[PDB]
Amino acid sequence: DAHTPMMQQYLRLKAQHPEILLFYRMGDFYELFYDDAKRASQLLDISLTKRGASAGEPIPMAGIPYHAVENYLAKLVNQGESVAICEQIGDPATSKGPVERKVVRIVTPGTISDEALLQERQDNLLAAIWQDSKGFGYATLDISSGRFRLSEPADRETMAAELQRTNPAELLYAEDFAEMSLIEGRRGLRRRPLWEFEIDTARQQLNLQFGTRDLVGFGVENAPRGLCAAGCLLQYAKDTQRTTLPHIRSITMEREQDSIIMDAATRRNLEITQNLAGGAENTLASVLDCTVTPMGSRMLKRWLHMPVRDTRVLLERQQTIGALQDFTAGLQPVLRQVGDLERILARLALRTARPRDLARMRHAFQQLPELRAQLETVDSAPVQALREKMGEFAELRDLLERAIIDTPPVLVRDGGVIASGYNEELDEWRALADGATVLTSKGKALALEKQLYEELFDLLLPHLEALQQSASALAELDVLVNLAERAYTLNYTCPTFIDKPGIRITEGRHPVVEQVLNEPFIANPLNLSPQRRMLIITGPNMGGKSTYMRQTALIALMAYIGSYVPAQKVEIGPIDRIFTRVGAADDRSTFMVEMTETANILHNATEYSLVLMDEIGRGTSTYDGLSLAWACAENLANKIKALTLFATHYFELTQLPEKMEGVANVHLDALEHGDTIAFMHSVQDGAASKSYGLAVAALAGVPKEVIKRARQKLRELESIS
Amino acid sequence: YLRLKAQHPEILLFYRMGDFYELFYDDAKRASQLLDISLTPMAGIPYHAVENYLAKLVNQGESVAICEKVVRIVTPGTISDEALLQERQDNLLAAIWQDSKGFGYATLDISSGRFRLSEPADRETMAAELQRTNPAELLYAEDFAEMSLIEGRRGLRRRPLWEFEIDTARQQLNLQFGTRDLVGFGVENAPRGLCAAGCLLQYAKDTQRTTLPHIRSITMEREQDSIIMDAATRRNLEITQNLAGGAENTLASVLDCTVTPMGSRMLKRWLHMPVRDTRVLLERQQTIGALQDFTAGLQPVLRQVGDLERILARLALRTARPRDLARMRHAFQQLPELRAQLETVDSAPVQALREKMGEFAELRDLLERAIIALALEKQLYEELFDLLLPHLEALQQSASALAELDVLVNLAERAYTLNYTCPTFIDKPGIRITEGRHPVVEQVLNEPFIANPLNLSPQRRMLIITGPNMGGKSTYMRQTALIALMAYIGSYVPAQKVEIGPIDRIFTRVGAADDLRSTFMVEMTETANILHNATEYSLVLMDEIGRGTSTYDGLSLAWACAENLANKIKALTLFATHYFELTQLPEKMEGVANVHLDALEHGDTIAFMHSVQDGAASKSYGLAVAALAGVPKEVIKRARQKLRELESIS
Ligand SMILES: Nc1ncnc2c1ncn2[C@@H]1O[C@H](COP(=O)(O)OP(=O)(O)O)[C@@H](O)[C@H]1O
Ligand SMILES: Nc1ncnc2c1ncn2[C@@H]1O[C@H](COP(=O)(O)OP(=O)(O)O)[C@@H](O)[C@H]1O
Repeated sequence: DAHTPMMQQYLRLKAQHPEILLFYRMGDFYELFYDDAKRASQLLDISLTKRGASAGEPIPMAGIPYHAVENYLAKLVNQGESVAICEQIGDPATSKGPVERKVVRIVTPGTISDEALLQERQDNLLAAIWQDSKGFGYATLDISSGRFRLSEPADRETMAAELQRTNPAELLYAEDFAEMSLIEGRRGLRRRPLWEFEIDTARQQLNLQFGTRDLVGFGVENAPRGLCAAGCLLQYAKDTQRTTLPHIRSITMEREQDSIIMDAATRRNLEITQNLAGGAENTLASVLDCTVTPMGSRMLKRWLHMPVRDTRVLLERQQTIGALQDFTAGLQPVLRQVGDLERILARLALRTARPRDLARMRHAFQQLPELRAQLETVDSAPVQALREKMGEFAELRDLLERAIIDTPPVLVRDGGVIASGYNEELDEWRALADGATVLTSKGKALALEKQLYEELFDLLLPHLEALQQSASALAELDVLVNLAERAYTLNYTCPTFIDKPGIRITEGRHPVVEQVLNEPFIANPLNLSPQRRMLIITGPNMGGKSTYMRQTALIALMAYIGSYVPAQKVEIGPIDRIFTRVGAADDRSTFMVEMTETANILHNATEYSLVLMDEIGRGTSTYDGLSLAWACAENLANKIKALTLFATHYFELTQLPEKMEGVANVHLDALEHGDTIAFMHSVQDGAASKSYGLAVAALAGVPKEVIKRARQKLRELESIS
Repeated sequence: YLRLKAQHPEILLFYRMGDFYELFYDDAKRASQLLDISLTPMAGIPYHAVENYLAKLVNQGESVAICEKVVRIVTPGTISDEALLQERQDNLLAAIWQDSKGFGYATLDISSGRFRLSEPADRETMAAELQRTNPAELLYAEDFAEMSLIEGRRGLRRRPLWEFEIDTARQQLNLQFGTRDLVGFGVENAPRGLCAAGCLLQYAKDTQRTTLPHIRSITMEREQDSIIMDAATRRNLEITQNLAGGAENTLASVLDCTVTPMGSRMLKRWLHMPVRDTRVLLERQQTIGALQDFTAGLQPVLRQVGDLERILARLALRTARPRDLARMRHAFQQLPELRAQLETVDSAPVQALREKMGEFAELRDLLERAIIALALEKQLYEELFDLLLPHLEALQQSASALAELDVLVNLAERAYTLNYTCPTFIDKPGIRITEGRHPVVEQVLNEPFIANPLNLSPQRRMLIITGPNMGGKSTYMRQTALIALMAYIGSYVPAQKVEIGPIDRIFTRVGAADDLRSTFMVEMTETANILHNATEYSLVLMDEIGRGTSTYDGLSLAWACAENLANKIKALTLFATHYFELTQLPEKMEGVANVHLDALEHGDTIAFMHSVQDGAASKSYGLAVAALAGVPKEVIKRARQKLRELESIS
């Protein structure tokens, strides 16, 4: 009663969502009040003012222009701040009371579909997490693509590997979640009510959204813990969008058995997309990525993060890439003009697509027939299958050309989007507007343009499933064409898959180093087999002991993304997990951090695992480090029976081949001719018994007695041993 | 212009052509690359903003001549302008000349008038001198054989051979000083150094186009009269600059709350040149103890003094500005109150320092009368330079006392705040410390620093440091060296009591070197340097020594390095060694004693005690750390089996 009718309406609207900020449309500004005005002034840096106190109560107020809202939304999403958007639904002149305002959408870091808020080559994801005594249910939704996934990771360590791989911009969780260490520090962190994670409500909700009576159609019925998170995520997405989500037409279970399980730590060391420094330079992706479209880059980045294990999918991709290699020069320019179809289709599905997006959609439709013509000559069963999957949609292109001008404006607010004569009534209203060169006829024309603009979505709504299938094939083709182009330019050769685990490489060249090094990369062959599983690496510092191992792992990863390899020939055996340990500096004390990942390597690793221990035995006491690494390799080669490329400074771990089977010493050797040392960066058998250090002692010579005394001591140490 | 450029063709020239000093041909190309000004060949920059571009070029070590006839040559060595000078870092100018007998190295601090000379015996000493001076500019002769030391230095200048003739130098140095014989400064018996001095004096004269009366003396820096720190040791102790190149977490950052930048520079010079004579140190300590009671009163008055030493040199060069004169008159106003506070103090050096500062009351009256139209003010300071010239020698003595007093007061304030106690000097070369506290970490760490005693003697010369990483294995040795260095600067020490023995050289080989000369080559180069130039009076701090890529290879080198350091060199050492095979040295070699910092393990928590004790931890914090975030119990058990095997075989 004390509040004026406009504030009474706002107070109830804020009461619906009191834990999140709200943008309330008034005139041309979204006004924030009281505590919200205070927070906005702190982050958006907008002036905090006070709304005039006609009621008498002070109302702290802040306002931002509607046309520049996206910039403020970007600032909030970086801070992980959820914001609700509310708009005037009724016409204010007709409404005697405050105009009926409703929350149109809730902008949350997870459900941002606006292109302005999305990095082009990075996928945005929304996920929720739930904990049962038995295990954890983790769900993920790519709202920007409609891609929906689910998983049930067995333990806390798996939860961390999944959380880094997904890197969710927003994470939902429950008040009862016990392990708050993993949850804390995540951006856009949300706590939720217990009732949202009920299994029965989820079973009905998922079936209703899909339209399928049984989730058995997607093989998710046997995993209830994950479904509970999915239902909350689906409800949260439905609540955040306030609309149906037809594009989210399927659920998939990401099976640990069907993919290479890379620990979060291995991912940072490989520098797959982001370096240890946090840069996007010297990455495996930049060397492997010269793709024309962002959709292809994201699919490539997803492929890198999720290497597939099934042989059939790999054999299908390689044959296609080899066939496409001849036409790659013709294919790359046409695919560039396709545009961001996957995000454009999701915006169309949400009815939030803009005319510029529609121009790219029709433009992609124009590129499809030429692609079909070039693909028809290519003789491969998958290439023809991809050609069929794209579809024609020529009638829809004709409809779009008829219903949109060739170069449309960004906003439908000012019109001039529909091509003339699509609607005889539209041209009739436009004729009155051009007659002067009438405000009611201008409004009639604009409202008709908006009504037809809604109809354009309705015309394309039935084919949305086919259009989504088309975008899946086009991005899929872009990756295959790029891998062929890179293979032709960087002389990559296809690697055969063999039944037994084991990697054999000939003339192996590390991809990132060879591209970024002016001096030639000296290539080295490597062999891993049931017998050649363990290689101890020794040699001079700055001798690239670390790079030799990185080359093998990146080659092994590339083999499982289905691409060619920077070697004359590669032979690869099935691999379940890739483990990497590199101890370089304190992050827990350095040794504690080194031990934590190593403990994980000692339990998780299995016969199909590839391990890359580096600088192990960095134990502060030489006796202490020697005891742990010597046992760690022995356990890695006695029970785990994994493949390892141990990089060890220790010269006492070079006696392993005599004591243990499967170990083989290999050393990168720097040559010394006269008084000059050279870095060969090449791999040779065994190790340099007389280290470069004695010769280095002669360079910038220490007193001759001192160098002689060392020779006496080195002879004494080896002889006593 | 072509004739003017021909006179100095090896350096850039600013040619006055309106505000824009127009540069042409190759000079225009270089200016476009560095000043980032568009190349049109010709380039130009405004006369009023010349100082900003000069600063950009000086950082790059590019000498520039200024012509209006060349009026002056602005070179990185002779930058007297305050805008081009870091307030708390010394700027120097030096030349180097090579004879078959040895090398002659000269240095001139143009910003103080302090002129020094030396004849280092070999190439390794030249590098130590070059880094200590860090000369922003270095002059050398076309015949110089060892170009490895010269190349990579900023402001590198090649010079004609005739400039390095001994006869011209003997006459030139005598003429500038006005003394018939250089025997008055004891430099006559060192001709190789004098040749460099003459070129440097001529170069300074050529660069300024004027006489240099402030340069009234030359001194021979005798290796016997100072502690000789090698270039590498200086980078590791982070005395003024950290390994990262920052000015943070430095011994200077903790020891420097000086009220005037001159005091910081004098402190930095004292740190860079520790004195060996006991009398100068006993004089300083008695003064600091007497000042400790009045430190609170002394600090505010000394802050108002200003940068007198650089102001006097600018006054001497006739390049001082009125803002500097306001600080000079202000310092003159502060002197009587200082004399009043110092008069009550009962100490022989404090009264001697009081006499050295003097009154200069007539000069203060003249300055108050002559300072509160740029041409009129410029005329005024030029007149003032002439008036203050006869007393310039006394004023230079006054700035030496004022900066010296600021250092003693700052050290007393630090002593009062951080409970520093004076260290007595002993004839025998041994360092005994009680409740020793490392200065930097106790001043940047929230949790309490745990202090530890250390003993070094003719018998306790070598200490092997072992124990956990992140256990301050490195910090303990750094604490002793910084204390030993601080004892020879004459300051109090962060401990209950310190006893110090005479030290000729401080050598350090800090570890963790992963920068490419390969890393191991750089590592042995500094070790080779120590084992050739170390003596009985040397204090050595090998750290992470024996980081040979092959553990067997590194073990032979470090084990031998220690044996040579304790059989012939007989120096004092604080070896920090990861190797647990160097813990057997006390049985094998006399003079070695094991000391270890051990993080304790009680229940499921590790505590960083940072406490020093005799012996070493056979069971490392790592076996306990293996239990935390536990590896499979069999794996940790297998390490115990191996740890028992490794120690038992030894
Ligand atoms: N095969 C190679 N051919 C040529 N240069 C190489 C090769 N491998 C490495 N390098 C170079 O040598 C350097 C070695 O650095 P790094 O791999 O960190 O050495 P280490 O692992 O021995 O410490 C690399 O930065 C790279 O420039
Ligand atoms: N007495 C002390 N008590 C607690 N922490 C300390 C103490 N002395 C130093 N530290 C802290 O512990 C750290 C140990 O790391 P670091 O000095 O790199 O180890 P190390 O000297 O073995 O290389 C120091 O950097 C400092 O932050």
